[PDB]
Amino acid sequence: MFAIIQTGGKQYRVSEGDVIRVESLQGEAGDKVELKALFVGGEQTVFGEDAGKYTVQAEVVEHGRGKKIYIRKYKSGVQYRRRTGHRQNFTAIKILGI
Amino acid sequence: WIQRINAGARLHGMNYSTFINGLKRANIDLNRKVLADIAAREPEAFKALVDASRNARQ
Amino acid sequence: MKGILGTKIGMTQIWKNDRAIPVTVVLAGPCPIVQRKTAQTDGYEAVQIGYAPKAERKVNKPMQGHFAKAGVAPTRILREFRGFAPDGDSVNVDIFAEGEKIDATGTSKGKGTQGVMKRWNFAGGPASHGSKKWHRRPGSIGQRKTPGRVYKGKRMAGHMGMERVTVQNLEVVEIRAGENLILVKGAIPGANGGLVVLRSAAKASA
Amino acid sequence: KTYIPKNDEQNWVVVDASGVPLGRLATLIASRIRGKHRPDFTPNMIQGDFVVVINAAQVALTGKKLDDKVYTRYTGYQGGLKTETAREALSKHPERVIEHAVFGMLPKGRQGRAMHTRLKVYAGETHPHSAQKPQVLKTQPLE
Amino acid sequence: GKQPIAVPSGVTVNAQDGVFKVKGPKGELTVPYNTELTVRQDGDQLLVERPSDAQKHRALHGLTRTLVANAVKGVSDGYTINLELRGVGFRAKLTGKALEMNIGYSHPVIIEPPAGVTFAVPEPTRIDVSGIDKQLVGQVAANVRKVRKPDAYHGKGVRFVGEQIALKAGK
RNA sequence: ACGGAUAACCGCUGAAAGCAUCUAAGCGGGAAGCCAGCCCCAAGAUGAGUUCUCCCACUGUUUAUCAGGUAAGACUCCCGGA
RNA sequence: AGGUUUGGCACCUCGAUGUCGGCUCGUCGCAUCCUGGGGCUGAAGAAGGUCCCAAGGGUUGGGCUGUUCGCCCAUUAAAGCGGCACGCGAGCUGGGUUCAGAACGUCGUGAGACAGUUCGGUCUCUAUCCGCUACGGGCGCAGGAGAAUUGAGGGGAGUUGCUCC
RNA sequence: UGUCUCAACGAGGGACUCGGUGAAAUUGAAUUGGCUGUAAAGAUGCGGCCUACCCGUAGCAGGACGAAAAGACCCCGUGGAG
Ligand SMILES: [Mg+2]
Ligand SMILES: [Mg+2]
Ligand SMILES: [Mg+2]
Ligand SMILES: [Mg+2]
Ligand SMILES: [Mg+2]
Ligand SMILES: [Mg+2]
Ligand SMILES: [Mg+2]
Ligand SMILES: [Mg+2]
Ligand SMILES: [Mg+2]
Ligand SMILES: [Mg+2]
Ligand SMILES: [Mg+2]
Ligand SMILES: [Mg+2]
Ligand SMILES: [Mg+2]
Ligand SMILES: [Mg+2]
Ligand SMILES: [Mg+2]
Ligand SMILES: [Mg+2]
Ligand SMILES: [Mg+2]
Ligand SMILES: [Mg+2]
Ligand SMILES: [Mg+2]
Ligand SMILES: [Mg+2]
Ligand SMILES: [Mg+2]
Ligand SMILES: [Mg+2]
Ligand SMILES: [Mg+2]
Ligand SMILES: [Mg+2]
Ligand SMILES: [Mg+2]
Ligand SMILES: [Mg+2]
Ligand SMILES: [Mg+2]
Ligand SMILES: [Mg+2]
Ligand SMILES: [Mg+2]
Ligand SMILES: [Mg+2]
Ligand SMILES: [Mg+2]
Ligand SMILES: [Mg+2]
Ligand SMILES: [Mg+2]
Ligand SMILES: [Mg+2]
Ligand SMILES: [Mg+2]
Ligand SMILES: [Mg+2]
Ligand SMILES: [Mg+2]
Ligand SMILES: [Mg+2]
Ligand SMILES: [Mg+2]
Ligand SMILES: [Mg+2]
Ligand SMILES: [Mg+2]
Ligand SMILES: [Mg+2]
Ligand SMILES: [Mg+2]
Ligand SMILES: [Mg+2]
Ligand SMILES: [Mg+2]
Repeated sequence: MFAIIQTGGKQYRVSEGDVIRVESLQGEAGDKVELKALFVGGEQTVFGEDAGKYTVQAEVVEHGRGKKIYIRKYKSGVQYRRRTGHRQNFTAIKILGI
Repeated sequence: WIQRINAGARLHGMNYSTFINGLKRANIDLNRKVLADIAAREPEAFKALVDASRNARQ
Repeated sequence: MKGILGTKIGMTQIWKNDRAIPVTVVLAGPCPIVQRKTAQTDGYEAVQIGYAPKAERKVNKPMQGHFAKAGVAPTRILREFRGFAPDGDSVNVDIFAEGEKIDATGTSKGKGTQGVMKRWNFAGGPASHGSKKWHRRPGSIGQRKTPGRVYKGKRMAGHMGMERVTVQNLEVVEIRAGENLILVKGAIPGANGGLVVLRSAAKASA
Repeated sequence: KTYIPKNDEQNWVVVDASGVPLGRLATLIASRIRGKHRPDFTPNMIQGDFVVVINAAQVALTGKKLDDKVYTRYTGYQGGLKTETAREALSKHPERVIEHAVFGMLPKGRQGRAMHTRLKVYAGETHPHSAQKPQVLKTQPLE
Repeated sequence: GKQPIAVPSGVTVNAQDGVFKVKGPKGELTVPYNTELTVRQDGDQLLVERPSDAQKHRALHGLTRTLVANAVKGVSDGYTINLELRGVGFRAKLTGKALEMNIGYSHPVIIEPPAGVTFAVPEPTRIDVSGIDKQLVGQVAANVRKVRKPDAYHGKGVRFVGEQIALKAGK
């Protein structure tokens, strides 16, 4: 049930990579430590900032670029077409934390 | 997500308006609506979130 | 109510106390009770009666066993009559009384694909003064854009005749019971040699 | 990443209708058939329930409605169709009344028509679907 | 149109629900009753009254009181309207349980009285309808009056016996 | 024709409004009109209905996995047809 | 109030939306000509007046005129009023007005003109889709077949006189 | 005297079926319904609601503001010609 929710995520999926908006944390150097809004790490769980007293560390895995996309804009009768390439970068992070 | 969340909320005698507000009143949980659904795939938890929202509301 | 099956034999001239009477001759040949429909079993009350015989060499096995369960020789023709509860087999004898009015059902003679004049009495266009709409040819079928379709049920060239048809309250002039002949006043639908049903006058007079 | 259930489940249910205002029993049946109850999961799938309305003849129609309500229907013919029935002419076929309300409160698409398959109405207090032993429902929710 | 009910010696009454059945000397009867009010104690004379000094109630106050009143007035006493044929050659006959109107139409007219209502005539030119229900005797007599309303110009028709009727000038 | 519910309308019972009132609860009467009744169509009513009768459990190894000989029964073809 | 008249305005249509009348075919409104039911009448009867309900069906044949109208003849229960591109020309006429000829009256010196009047004058064999009338092929309707059928629903029909009791 | 009330029957030549040869105008693309409403003011194509299984063949002409000719009327051009 682990959740990359929004930008910084808080859910119990022990031990796997997943993709995030980016970090600056070079290589594996990040070892980014994480908040925690609620996760079931042993059947039991909580939210009331008792999740905040927990935290999940995650090794960084690698930086990457998402799939290519073409932004395409058009409006009738007025000429006006627009083609423009785009793709958004990310950081892949492995999880290990409590 | 909204559909599923208040479906679960009504499973326990609440509703999206009521459950979402009471969760908001409880030291702001700030789970996404995505995330509250998935806990509508893990009923024992969503249940406690319902009891917790029902608290910060009595 | 009362019912029976027969063949249309033809129309002739007659007399009764010096009134010339056109009549149609009908063979209401004896009919057999092949099936009895209770409501308790088939949901409504009716009787399945048969008419023109045919040799069992021409009667396929399923129809054979149908007729066989009822104890009857195979019949080229079968029909139901609602609300009848006859006994034994349905002969025209006494089933109609002389001077009764009766509903005669038959099948219109098949006139093929008739135009509008024949079919719906159109009375199409003038034959001079200058057309190429002389013959049938309906005039308009609509009115410009206003609904901008042509009406459902519009009268148009089509297949005329071959319809089922009932003619009610024909009078029973005569009954030669031993011949299984029934003499009825006036015309009946369909061509000679055809099937026809005589039943009790459905719209009985007051 | 959102969960997308497979649906082995079939769910039979027995709604009584005596005295319930028609539109209200209608809305409860339409909701229970469309999904809604339980996490809806996919809109894509008809994962709602089979409803078995009974005593449809006894539906209340609060207000003047019993003889004001004029259901209207149109035969293709441009001879005047638009025949109309009083709803007091639910005596002719009460299930139609129920079945009409519900189909109004259902989607009108391919899947919606397909949903109408899940409604079974019987004007009497009896039905033949004993083989699915439907769960009883109540009729209204509480805050 | 309110006030206490009177209870004649040969009467009984039940206050269950809106039901109200009586078993007086001429037989049992029942009067439909709004249950928004409660039927009152039978200890001697009886009256029911409105919960509210509200507009909509006191109308039912009076209707309900008078209805139970007339129901008792019937079960204990009976009921019987009088009627007078009037006009040249107008008359009636009794034939079994039915009235035999004979008044100015090509076809003699008949009427079969709904249950519990007895036609009677003594003088051939006068009818009397006796019975238990007052609404029933009212509609029955109103039917026999329907057979011919007295005409404006000359007063031919069914009359009430006591019924004065002014007449239009003719010529 | 008969019948059911109605229109204008005509009435019974009847308060509000101690009288009266066809209406405010209730009830009856009432048209070539409405529903049904008459004739014709109709289960593609995909919600595809019901009943009587008929034929019956054939054959092919992990290779051809569904097809193939047949039943009951049709169809092609021939001679004709209000 | 309606939106059927004459109009205002100029909004789509000037790389075309054929216009009067007739014929043919229909169908709708109802503010009802007839029939059906009612109230009132200065309604005795009869014959009526007028208002309310009512749109099922019905609503004639000729003379004159291009006519629509309207007048007339002879009937009628009645001889209704309107919508539908003032319904309907890829359905017909082409009498009417909007082409070329020609004439009268009038206007213009003229060429020519018209509020006009008059005789004459090309109306385009093949339906793609939708809509309609008829008729088949396919599949479906949890085995394959032959017959008999309930009727959800849908269509047709629906006028009226005269005389006698 | 079939012009007509008022149309009938019959003939031939087409139209229909099979074998041979085989065009045309038109065509934004089309998986191209009804009512009502809305939209540049007359909707298959927008909205709501109804109806509707797939595909043909013979036929009718209401729609597709159907086809044909960049309206001949009308106005405009500091256009043309008799
Ligand atoms: Mg656009
Ligand atoms: Mg622009
Ligand atoms: Mg033939
Ligand atoms: Mg002709
Ligand atoms: Mg046209
Ligand atoms: Mg349209
Ligand atoms: Mg009174
Ligand atoms: Mg009434
Ligand atoms: Mg009645
Ligand atoms: Mg009649
Ligand atoms: Mg099925
Ligand atoms: Mg096989
Ligand atoms: Mg064989
Ligand atoms: Mg105008
Ligand atoms: Mg302007
Ligand atoms: Mg164009
Ligand atoms: Mg013009
Ligand atoms: Mg009116
Ligand atoms: Mg009258
Ligand atoms: Mg008179
Ligand atoms: Mg005339
Ligand atoms: Mg002459
Ligand atoms: Mg007209
Ligand atoms: Mg105009
Ligand atoms: Mg026109
Ligand atoms: Mg043309
Ligand atoms: Mg001309
Ligand atoms: Mg001069
Ligand atoms: Mg000439
Ligand atoms: Mg000419
Ligand atoms: Mg040709
Ligand atoms: Mg079988
Ligand atoms: Mg039916
Ligand atoms: Mg259908
Ligand atoms: Mg020929
Ligand atoms: Mg299609
Ligand atoms: Mg608008
Ligand atoms: Mg429109
Ligand atoms: Mg679209
Ligand atoms: Mg649309
Ligand atoms: Mg279908
Ligand atoms: Mg053609
Ligand atoms: Mg064009
Ligand atoms: Mg131009
Ligand atoms: Mg110049």
